[PDB]
Amino acid sequence: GLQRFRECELIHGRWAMLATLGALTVEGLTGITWQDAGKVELIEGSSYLGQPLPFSMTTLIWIEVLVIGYIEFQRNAELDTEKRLYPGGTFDPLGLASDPEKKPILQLAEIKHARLAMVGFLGFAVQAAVTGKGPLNNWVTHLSDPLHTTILDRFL
Ligand code: CHL
Ligand code: CHL
Ligand code: CLA
Ligand code: CLA
Ligand code: CLA
Ligand code: CLA
Ligand code: CLA
Ligand SMILES: CC(/C=C/C=C(C)/C=C/[C@@]12O[C@]1(C)C[C@@H](O)CC2(C)C)=C\C=C\C=C(C)\C=C\C=C(C)\C=C\[C@@]12O[C@]1(C)C[C@@H](O)CC2(C)C
Ligand SMILES: CC(=C/C=C/C(C)=C/C=C/C=C(C)/C=C/C=C(\C)C=C=C1C(C)(C)C[C@H](O)C[C@@]1(C)O)/C=C/[C@@]12O[C@]1(C)C[C@@H](O)CC2(C)C
Ligand SMILES: CC1=C[C@H](O)CC(C)(C)[C@H]1/C=C/C(C)=C/C=C/C(C)=C/C=C/C=C(C)/C=C/C=C(C)/C=C/C1=C(C)C[C@H](O)CC1(C)C
Ligand SMILES: O=P(O)(O)OC[C@H](O)CO
Repeated sequence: GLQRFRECELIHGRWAMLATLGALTVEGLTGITWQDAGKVELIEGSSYLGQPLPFSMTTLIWIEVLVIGYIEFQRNAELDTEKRLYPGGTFDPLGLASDPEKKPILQLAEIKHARLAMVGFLGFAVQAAVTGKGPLNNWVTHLSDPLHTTILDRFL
């Protein structure tokens, strides 16, 4: 459908925004890449910024399935098509998007950032399969030497 696509788009976009930022922050602070994060979290303890966290891989997913499930449902429990995209309310404490004249601008920025992130995460992904290294690394690598770190060195 259509309206549904407007949801699909913004939703994936909001995830893609947190993800990308997330992938970079973890590599920049713990040295662990986003692709390995799963394995090292499973093999070594559950942790965040080095510190250890009790939860096992098991009680870990139970909590996820139950907690994201519950919320994904509550969200789906509303067909006011215009809130299925801009729920507002508790989701807008500061009330930045309260004023109707500002709304369109803010929504334009949000959709651009969201489309941008998705694109970038797509990159993040392909860049992992191809280089076996993290995004933050490829980036500081291409910067250290712009000419000899392109994707042409692969074929050449
Ligand atoms: C019951 C608890 C509940 C909680 C904890 C969450 C939590 C979350 N939701 Mg969900 N939701 C919840 C209820 C509902 N959601 C939605 C509709 C949405 C939408 C449409 C979206 C989310 C998204 C998200 C995330 C982003 C929050 C943010 O934007 O930062 C700013 C805000 C804060 C730091 C405060 C945290 C929120 C919390 C206290 C909300 C509790 C809601 C209620 C009081 C009930 C509804 C009445 C409201 C409108 C007054 C976050 C994981 C987004 C997502 O999935 O990202 C990809 C997204 O796009 N939720 C509806 C209405 C249809 C709900 C109804 O009960
Ligand atoms: C939502 C998106 C999501 C995505 C795109 C990935 C992507 C990835 N995970 Mg991952 N995960 C995701 C969510 C989660 N993961 C994990 C736990 C793990 C672990 C423990 C490991 C990965 C690994 C991997 C990688 C290899 C998959 C493969 O085919 O190699 C072949 C397969 C494997 C090596 C075994 C891993 C199976 C894996 C795909 C996990 C299944 C998780 C689920 C999506 C389901 C649970 C939650 C429900 C609520 C959605 C890849 C980078 C592995 C990695 O680090 O290697 C590079 C790894 O060791 N993930 C949890 C649990 C809390 C998740 C929750 O949603
Ligand atoms: C899709 C979103 C997403 C997802 C699924 C994950 C998933 C994961 N992350 Mg990532 N991460 C994200 C977003 C996400 N992250 C973002 C947006 C950031 C930036 C702050 C990070 C930063 C981050 C770090 C630094 C680390 C992880 C780690 C982890 C692992 C779990 C630990 C945990 O949940 O502790 C539960 C959560 C917490 C203890 C609370 C986090 C604090 C919140 C509330 C942040 C508020 C941010 C604020 C201070 C910054 C604003 C700046 C602005 C003014 C400029 C797991 C692989 C750890 C790992 O070892 O991975 C391998 C790890 O060390 N992530
Ligand atoms: C645990 C329970 C749970 C529950 C109750 C729901 C329920 C819902 N979600 Mg949610 N979601 C969850 C967890 C959950 N989600 C988690 C943990 C995430 C990851 C952050 C998401 C991310 C998410 C997104 C991004 C979207 C939804 C959407 C939806 C709705 C439709 C589901 C569907 O039919 O697609 C089932 C379909 C598939 C599994 C097909 C896969 C998609 C393909 C084309 C892409 C292949 C790419 C690849 C990178 C995927 C990852 C694989 C990986 C394991 C390696 C529904 C309200 C959709 C929505 O709101 O629609 C308008 C939507 O767009 N959810
Ligand atoms: C959308 C933003 C984006 C950005 C900022 C980057 C940035 C980078 N990529 Mg890349 N990448 C992207 C998307 C992106 N990628 C996507 C969607 C894919 C899949 C087709 C890939 C696949 C890819 C591979 C397989 C490799 C890189 C690599 C690199 C780095 C070096 C130069 C190179 O050869 O790129 C080649 C670029 C492409 C195939 C990208 C296609 C689309 C771009 C040109 C359009 C976006 C415009 C952009 C220039 C500016 C907007 C960004 C904004 C932040 C300013 C550099 C850090 C290399 C690396 O990691 O080495 C250090 C590498 O080997 N990229
Ligand atoms: C920069 C991209 C961006 C932008 C411009 C917007 C713009 C808009 N959004 Mg979002 N939104 C985004 C990303 C973005 N959003 C992401 C990633 C999520 C997922 C958390 C959402 C989820 C979301 C919901 C659910 C709602 C909105 C709403 C709104 C409106 C009001 C608030 C505002 O103006 O903030 C403008 C942006 C900024 C000032 C930048 C923020 C600086 C932050 C704190 C730094 C990074 C944080 C990080 C490290 C981790 C936090 C994660 C989390 C789980 C809380 C406006 C149309 C509300 C609406 O439509 O109400 C009327 C609403 O209810 N959006
Ligand atoms: C290279 C140049 C370039 C240029 C010029 C711009 C310019 C702009 N970008 Mg883009 N962008 C670029 C490249 C560029 N970008 C690239 C390559 C990317 C990477 C993919 C992006 C990604 C991007 C994102 C992700 C975002 C932008 C946004 C914006 C806008 C800034 C804020 C705004 O809209 O005003 C806001 C308005 C006001 C302060 C005033 C109110 C409105 C008035 C009435 C109209 C304005 C004109 C008026 C005064 C003049 C006519 C009067 C006449 C009757 C006499 C701006 C139009 C942002 C946006 O769209 O947010 C809104 C945003 O979030 N850009
Ligand atoms: C949601 C998304 C990514 C989400 C990622 C998440 C949650 C990641 C989570 C984690 O990583 C962290 C943070 C930390 C790690 O340690 C662990 C995990 C758990 C792995 C990507 C979407 C990515 C979405 C993409 C790339 C979408 C591309 C769409 C295209 C090209 C559309 C094209 C067209 O629509 C036009 C423009 C016009 C038309 O005429 C027709 C067509 C042709 C259809
Ligand atoms: C994707 C995501 C989702 C979080 C969801 C949460 C927190 C849901 C809570 C969801 C919470 C829910 C539903 C709570 C429900 C509580 C209720 C009913 C309890 C109660 C009651 C009442 C009211 C009856 C009243 C009675 O008098 C008392 C009592 C006590 O009995 C988080 C991602 C990240 O954390 C990572 C992974 C890594 C980080 O770096 C960054 C970010 C991005 C932040
Ligand atoms: C709602 C509300 C409410 C109330 O009222 C108020 C408030 C609080 C204000 C609000 C909130 C908000 C928020 C939270 C937000 C967030 C955001 C984000 C995160 C973004 C991102 C965003 C993001 C984005 C764009 C991104 C992008 C990305 C990209 C391009 C990338 C690229 C790349 C790649 C590929 C690769 C290589 O290697 C390198 C690089 C270069 C790295
Ligand atoms: O679409 P933006 O946000 O990249 O802006 C493009 C400029 O308007 C071109 O003049």
